[PDB]
Amino acid sequence: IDAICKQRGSMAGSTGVHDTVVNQLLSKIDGVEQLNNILVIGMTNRPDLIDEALLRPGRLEVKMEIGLPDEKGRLQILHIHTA
Amino acid sequence: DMRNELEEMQRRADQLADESLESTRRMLQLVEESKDAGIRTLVMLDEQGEQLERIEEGMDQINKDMKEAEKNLTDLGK
Repeated sequence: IDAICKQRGSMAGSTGVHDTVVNQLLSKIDGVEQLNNILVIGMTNRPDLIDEALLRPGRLEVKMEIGLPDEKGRLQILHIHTA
Repeated sequence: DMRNELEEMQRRADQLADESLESTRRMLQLVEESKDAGIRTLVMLDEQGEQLERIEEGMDQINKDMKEAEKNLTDLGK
Protein backbone atom coordinates (compact mmCIF):
# COMPACT_ATOMS: atom_id res chain seq x y z
CA ILE A 1 0.00 0.00 0.00
CA ASP A 2 2.99 2.35 0.35
CA ALA A 3 3.17 2.52 -3.47
CA ILE A 4 -0.08 4.53 -3.72
CA CYS A 5 -0.87 6.35 -0.45
CA LYS A 6 1.90 8.75 0.61
CA GLN A 7 2.05 12.02 2.53
CA ARG A 8 0.09 14.68 0.67
CA GLY A 9 1.99 17.76 -0.46
CA SER A 10 5.48 16.27 -0.08
CA MET A 11 6.37 14.49 -3.33
CA ALA A 12 5.90 16.10 -6.76
CA GLY A 13 2.33 14.63 -6.54
CA SER A 14 3.03 12.19 -9.41
CA THR A 15 2.02 15.10 -11.70
CA GLY A 16 -1.11 15.80 -9.60
CA VAL A 17 -2.20 12.15 -9.76
CA HIS A 18 -1.24 10.78 -6.34
CA ASP A 19 -2.93 13.57 -4.37
CA THR A 20 -6.22 12.95 -6.18
CA VAL A 21 -6.01 9.21 -5.51
CA VAL A 22 -5.32 9.78 -1.81
CA ASN A 23 -8.22 12.24 -1.56
CA GLN A 24 -10.56 9.80 -3.31
CA LEU A 25 -9.59 6.95 -1.00
CA LEU A 26 -10.03 9.11 2.10
CA SER A 27 -13.44 10.30 0.89
CA LYS A 28 -14.63 6.77 0.13
CA ILE A 29 -13.51 5.11 3.37
CA ASP A 30 -15.22 7.68 5.63
CA GLY A 31 -17.54 10.34 4.24
CA VAL A 32 -21.02 11.86 4.31
CA GLU A 33 -22.61 8.53 3.32
CA GLN A 34 -22.05 5.94 6.05
CA LEU A 35 -21.04 2.31 5.48
CA ASN A 36 -20.99 -0.42 8.12
CA ASN A 37 -20.15 -3.61 6.18
CA ILE A 38 -16.55 -3.25 4.98
CA LEU A 39 -13.11 -4.33 6.17
CA VAL A 40 -9.88 -3.01 4.63
CA ILE A 41 -6.48 -4.67 5.12
CA GLY A 42 -3.16 -3.11 4.19
CA MET A 43 0.39 -4.43 4.23
CA THR A 44 3.65 -2.53 3.80
CA ASN A 45 7.41 -2.64 4.37
CA ARG A 46 7.86 1.15 4.82
CA PRO A 47 5.28 2.21 7.44
CA ASP A 48 6.74 5.73 7.79
CA LEU A 49 5.78 6.88 4.27
CA ILE A 50 2.00 6.54 4.73
CA ASP A 51 -0.37 9.48 5.09
CA GLU A 52 -1.18 10.50 8.66
CA ALA A 53 -4.88 11.10 7.92
CA LEU A 54 -5.41 7.46 6.89
CA LEU A 55 -4.18 6.05 10.24
CA ARG A 56 -6.69 7.64 12.62
CA PRO A 57 -9.58 6.07 14.57
CA GLY A 58 -12.48 5.62 12.20
CA ARG A 59 -9.95 4.53 9.56
CA LEU A 60 -7.12 1.99 9.40
CA GLU A 61 -6.52 2.18 13.14
CA VAL A 62 -5.37 -1.30 14.27
CA LYS A 63 -1.61 -1.31 13.59
CA MET A 64 0.42 -4.49 14.09
CA GLU A 65 4.09 -5.43 13.76
CA ILE A 66 5.32 -8.85 12.63
CA GLY A 67 8.92 -9.48 13.67
CA LEU A 68 11.47 -12.26 14.04
CA PRO A 69 10.38 -15.26 16.14
CA ASP A 70 12.01 -16.66 19.26
CA GLU A 71 12.83 -20.28 20.12
CA LYS A 72 9.21 -21.26 20.78
CA GLY A 73 8.07 -19.66 17.53
CA ARG A 74 10.79 -21.45 15.56
CA LEU A 75 9.80 -24.75 17.18
CA GLN A 76 6.15 -24.17 16.27
CA ILE A 77 7.05 -23.34 12.66
CA LEU A 78 9.25 -26.43 12.34
CA HIS A 79 6.44 -28.59 13.72
CA ILE A 80 4.09 -26.99 11.19
CA HIS A 81 6.35 -27.62 8.19
CA THR A 82 7.28 -31.28 8.91
CA ALA A 83 3.86 -32.79 9.61
CA ASP B 1 8.77 13.75 -12.94
CA MET B 2 8.25 12.55 -16.53
CA ARG B 3 4.69 11.45 -15.74
CA ASN B 4 2.43 12.56 -18.59
CA GLU B 5 -1.39 12.34 -18.91
CA LEU B 6 -3.65 12.70 -22.01
CA GLU B 7 -7.17 13.62 -23.07
CA GLU B 8 -9.30 12.05 -25.79
CA MET B 9 -11.15 13.24 -28.88
CA GLN B 10 -13.97 11.40 -30.65
CA ARG B 11 -15.11 10.95 -34.24
CA ARG B 12 -18.44 9.63 -35.53
CA ALA B 13 -18.49 6.95 -38.20
CA ASP B 14 -20.77 7.84 -41.09
CA GLN B 15 -24.39 6.85 -40.53
CA LEU B 16 -25.93 3.93 -42.40
CA ALA B 17 -26.61 5.32 -45.93
CA ASP B 18 -24.93 6.43 -49.21
CA GLU B 19 -26.13 3.09 -50.55
CA SER B 20 -29.80 3.92 -49.83
CA LEU B 21 -30.12 6.51 -52.62
CA GLU B 22 -29.44 4.59 -55.85
CA SER B 23 -31.21 1.28 -55.39
CA THR B 24 -33.79 3.14 -53.28
CA ARG B 25 -35.04 5.44 -56.11
CA ARG B 26 -35.23 2.51 -58.53
CA MET B 27 -37.12 0.50 -55.91
CA LEU B 28 -39.63 3.32 -55.45
CA GLN B 29 -40.14 3.74 -59.20
CA LEU B 30 -40.72 0.00 -59.65
CA VAL B 31 -43.15 0.01 -56.71
CA GLU B 32 -45.10 2.85 -58.30
CA GLU B 33 -45.29 1.01 -61.63
CA SER B 34 -46.46 -2.17 -59.89
CA LYS B 35 -49.13 -0.18 -58.05
CA ASP B 36 -50.42 1.25 -61.33
CA ALA B 37 -50.48 -2.22 -62.90
CA GLY B 38 -52.39 -3.57 -59.90
CA ILE B 39 -54.98 -0.80 -60.18
CA ARG B 40 -55.47 -1.57 -63.87
CA THR B 41 -55.83 -5.28 -63.08
CA LEU B 42 -58.43 -4.42 -60.42
CA VAL B 43 -60.50 -2.48 -62.95
CA MET B 44 -60.28 -5.18 -65.61
CA LEU B 45 -61.18 -7.94 -63.14
CA ASP B 46 -64.25 -6.04 -61.93
CA GLU B 47 -65.40 -5.55 -65.52
CA GLN B 48 -64.92 -9.26 -66.27
CA GLY B 49 -66.92 -10.23 -63.18
CA GLU B 50 -69.76 -7.95 -64.23
CA GLN B 51 -69.77 -9.49 -67.71
CA LEU B 52 -69.88 -13.04 -66.31
CA GLU B 53 -72.79 -12.09 -64.06
CA ARG B 54 -74.55 -10.69 -67.13
CA ILE B 55 -73.95 -13.94 -69.04
CA GLU B 56 -75.47 -16.05 -66.25
CA GLU B 57 -79.01 -14.71 -66.70
CA GLY B 58 -79.11 -15.37 -70.44
CA MET B 59 -77.75 -18.86 -69.82
CA ASP B 60 -80.50 -19.64 -67.31
CA GLN B 61 -83.20 -18.17 -69.55
CA ILE B 62 -82.16 -20.23 -72.58
CA ASN B 63 -82.04 -23.39 -70.46
CA LYS B 64 -85.56 -22.78 -69.15
CA ASP B 65 -86.93 -21.93 -72.60
CA MET B 66 -85.50 -25.05 -74.21
CA LYS B 67 -86.73 -27.31 -71.41
CA GLU B 68 -90.25 -25.87 -71.57
CA ALA B 69 -90.37 -26.12 -75.37
CA GLU B 70 -89.21 -29.75 -75.31
CA LYS B 71 -91.78 -30.68 -72.66
CA ASN B 72 -94.58 -28.96 -74.58
CA LEU B 73 -93.64 -30.65 -77.86
CA THR B 74 -93.49 -34.05 -76.16
CA ASP B 75 -96.89 -33.47 -74.53
CA LEU B 76 -98.54 -32.52 -77.83
CA GLY B 77 -96.85 -35.35 -79.73
CA LYS B 78 -98.29 -38.17 -77.64
